[PDB]
Amino acid sequence: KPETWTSSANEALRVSIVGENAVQFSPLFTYPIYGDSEKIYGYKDLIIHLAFDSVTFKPYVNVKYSAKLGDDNIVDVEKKLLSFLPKDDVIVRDEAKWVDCFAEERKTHNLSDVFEKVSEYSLNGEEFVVYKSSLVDDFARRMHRRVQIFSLLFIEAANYIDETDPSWQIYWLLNKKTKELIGFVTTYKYWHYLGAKSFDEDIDKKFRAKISQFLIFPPYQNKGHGSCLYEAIIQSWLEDKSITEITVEDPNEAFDDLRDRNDIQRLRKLGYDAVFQKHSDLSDEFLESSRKSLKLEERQFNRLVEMLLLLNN
Amino acid sequence: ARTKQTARKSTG
Amino acid sequence: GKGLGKGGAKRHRKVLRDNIQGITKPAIRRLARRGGVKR
Amino acid sequence: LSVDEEYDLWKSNVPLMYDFVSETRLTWPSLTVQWLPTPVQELDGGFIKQELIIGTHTSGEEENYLKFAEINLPKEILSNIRITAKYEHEEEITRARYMPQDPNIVATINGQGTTFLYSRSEGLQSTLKFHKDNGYALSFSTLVKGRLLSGSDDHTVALWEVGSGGDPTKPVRTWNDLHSDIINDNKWHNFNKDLFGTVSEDSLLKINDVRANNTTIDTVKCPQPFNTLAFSHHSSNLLAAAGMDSYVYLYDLRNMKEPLHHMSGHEDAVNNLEFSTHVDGVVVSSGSDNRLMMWDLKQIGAEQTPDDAEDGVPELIMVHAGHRSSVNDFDLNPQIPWLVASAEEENILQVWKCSHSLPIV
Ligand SMILES: CC(C)(COP(=O)(O)OP(=O)(O)OC[C@H]1O[C@@H](n2cnc3c(N)ncnc32)[C@H](O)[C@@H]1OP(=O)(O)O)[C@@H](O)C(=O)NCCC(=O)NCCS
Repeated sequence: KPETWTSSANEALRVSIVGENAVQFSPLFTYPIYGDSEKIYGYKDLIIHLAFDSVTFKPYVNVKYSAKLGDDNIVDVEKKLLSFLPKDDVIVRDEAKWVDCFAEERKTHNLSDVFEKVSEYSLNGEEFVVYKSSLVDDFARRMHRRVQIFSLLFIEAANYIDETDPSWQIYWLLNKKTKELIGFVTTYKYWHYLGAKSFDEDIDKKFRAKISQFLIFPPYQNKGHGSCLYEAIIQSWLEDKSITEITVEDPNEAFDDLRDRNDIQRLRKLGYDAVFQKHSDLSDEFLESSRKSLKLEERQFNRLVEMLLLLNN
Repeated sequence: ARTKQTARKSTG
Repeated sequence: GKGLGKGGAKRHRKVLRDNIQGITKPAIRRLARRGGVKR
Repeated sequence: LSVDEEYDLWKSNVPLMYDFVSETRLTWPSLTVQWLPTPVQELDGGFIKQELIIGTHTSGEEENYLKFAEINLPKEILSNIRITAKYEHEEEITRARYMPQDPNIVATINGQGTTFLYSRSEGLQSTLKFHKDNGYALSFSTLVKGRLLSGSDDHTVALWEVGSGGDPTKPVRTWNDLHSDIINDNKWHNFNKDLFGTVSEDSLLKINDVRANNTTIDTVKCPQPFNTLAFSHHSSNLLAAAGMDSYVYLYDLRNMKEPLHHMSGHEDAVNNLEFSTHVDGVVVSSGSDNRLMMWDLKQIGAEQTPDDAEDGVPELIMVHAGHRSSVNDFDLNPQIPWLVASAEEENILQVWKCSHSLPIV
């Protein structure tokens, strides 16, 4: 059976998050690491462990196989994988050395006193807190380099972001008790030019804020975190007077629905559902004012209004 | 930092 | 790629057209941005 | 693609992208292009007329001329070219600009840094000698008649007054201390009659005040040098600069520590920059990549679909790919919005207007 020496990289790559239990799962994407076909040829019974501490996300790598073709031109799978993880921060093959290293790290591990807290919430009787950091900080850089491979494995077309760009801002979702990282969101901000009058009036600079990479690690998905995390961010942006709009880079259908749900019930809660589906006779300047008040992107805004117009016609 | 060109006439 | 987190390549190149058509307004807008010199 | 392969491709799409395009071969290449503020007038034959100032560059084979060109455009732009005036010039014309307050007067500068005052009706009037080497920088205040600012490869900048009597052949003021390398460009501000900007090969961008002893108010280090800068005609705080690294930067005058943004699209150095006088937020750029690009600052950071993001950043409105060599100069017509004149190295001047179907128009 010589075809057993070709593996689906999505199957070979075993991703684990180890807290109390080692939770294992598969990547959605491997192509930016192992090529467009997502196949690996030359290794028999190939296994690729990529594991992380559930708290410090200290990455561990260990490649296993029963046989490997000797000849070159075949891929060094470990070398390839490590080139996407932080240099000299990955423990290779030695599980116990890896456990030692992160056992020692949990002692000094506290995001809760280096990052600015954003908000706090409760899910299924557990308390979660949301933190925010820049990417120039050394400790934020330590964590982000550790977790960013998850962007590649689970978000299509994702790329590694420029940690030297000060306009990067990362949001961190921790489990308050256990200190475990549930997800992270990379966000950016672009100058928003509002025309000569506004620009010349407010010397205070204005930005469109943008959600770029929005990741809840697979073990914690489908429990309401994304909605709570999306909601926390939007809220803190609603309180930021420098932010004018909320924008999203290339969202998938899942985030499409998540955004639509949460945006929809914000409008209902502010009573715009009733304002729009019961009062056609609105000035265009009320529509602008509403949108600006809501800080919604223009096309998203129109979708929601039309969606409200038809839902209670 | 512009690089001034060498000029040429018209081929007709 | 200023502030891009999803500017990498997609898994595959799509073979089906989300809009076959002659010319329309956003087709002109897309044409202009391409400078009228794409394929 | 080859540049000729690409040109035929561009030409096959001209009817869709442009309301109008005309192409003209020049005996000699021009290094400068400016529309005159001659008012739109319809002529017999259903044409409207506009005027254009262009120059020559012969590299010494023939004599050089300051030329005045009549452009006859289709009435529906709201069709050939014709040289109605031709004045001899000392050396190549690196820049030629008309005085905003008196369009009978055209200032030029040549490849030895000599500055000239020409009259349309009488010809060469004055010679303004100070800079000792070639100069690309030449600017009239739109706010003080006759106030002229020139700049050279010899690191020097001169202020002249030409909109009165007296002798204008002597500079009112000069600076040897503003920059330590070639002066690439200088421009007057559009609201503050005392402000001007300089960009140099020394990777500095400077905001300056003519009234002050210590001239410079603001010094900015530039990624690589900027070749040009432009001020907004709508905002008194907004300016733009660009050069060797291909990006077009925006700055707020109230805080020059960091740029506001930079716009990506050009594949080589940017040589000319302009804000639209007609639409607040529109910037047009050109350079060595043989391209002109029109930008909309109000779309900076706007949400795109991923398919649109593939054609470029959201602030990019349009790319002009009609030229087959580096763009020497372009100008936006002040009477007919979106009408452009651009001139490339290989003796071609194009006159063009984008499609009305573009959302921005
Ligand atoms: C965000 C994410 C965590 C999901 O968060 P979410 O808010 O839970 O998303 P959903 O609304 O779709 O799912 C919740 C549903 O599961 C249900 N559910 C809740 N708890 C449950 C449980 N203990 N057991 C099973 N079902 C449960 C809920 O009832 C809810 O359904 P409902 O709306 O009918 O009430 C995740 O799906 C995600 O998007 N991860 C990011 C990965 C990615 O590809 N990102 C790219 C973006 S750039």
